[PDB]
Amino acid sequence: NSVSVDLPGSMKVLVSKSSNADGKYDLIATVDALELSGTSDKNNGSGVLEGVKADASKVKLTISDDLGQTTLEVFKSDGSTLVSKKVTSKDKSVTFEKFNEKGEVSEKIITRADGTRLEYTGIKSDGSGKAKEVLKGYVLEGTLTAEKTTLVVKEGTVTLSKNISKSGAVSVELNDTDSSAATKKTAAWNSGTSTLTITVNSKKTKDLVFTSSNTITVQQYDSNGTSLEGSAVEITKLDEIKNALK
Repeated sequence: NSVSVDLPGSMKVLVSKSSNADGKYDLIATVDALELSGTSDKNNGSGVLEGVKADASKVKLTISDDLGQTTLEVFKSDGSTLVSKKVTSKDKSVTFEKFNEKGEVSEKIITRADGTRLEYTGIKSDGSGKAKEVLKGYVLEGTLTAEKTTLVVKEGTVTLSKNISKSGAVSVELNDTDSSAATKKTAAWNSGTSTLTITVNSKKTKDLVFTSSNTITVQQYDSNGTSLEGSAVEITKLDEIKNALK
């Protein structure tokens, strides 16, 4: 009788074919063996369903009115304090949070639509913590504060810092403690093209592009230091990034 509705977050909800005397629709779903049920004033599969884990934790699935977003929450057995929350947004990106006993977020894992991830762990009450960015083929590691995420790669005396601000803006900087003017790397950041240009001995040597696809590419300049040569190469492993910093 009911109608199966496909949901963000690899879930399904069954909605009754017709409404009850109050005009409301019955909803049922099964999420990892847990039976959830609810009632809704819409007919499309949107609304709230509830159930319990085997350990008595409360579970709530909230489906937005237009089916674009789902939120799967686990609470303590009294339903008061959050334990975890998984939000699948309409781009199919996912935010997964764990909470401590005061309902404060202690872990946040963001999975972008392309599968790359930001992993924030050991989050404290000031919003500081440890940070990792999980890319295709490699991981970047660093820290989180309420101002920015800073991911760091070191090679020789060079430190490359990729910053993701609280607003999401990317900026990259390079600092080299080599004081020899012949070998010291410096770099300039172009926000318009998300490109870091490295210079050595007053000549541009390479462009590192931090793409909207969450990749990094590297392209060398000619010996003239003015024209790019060849074509940009996508970084596939951490060892590659280090090579570009030599």
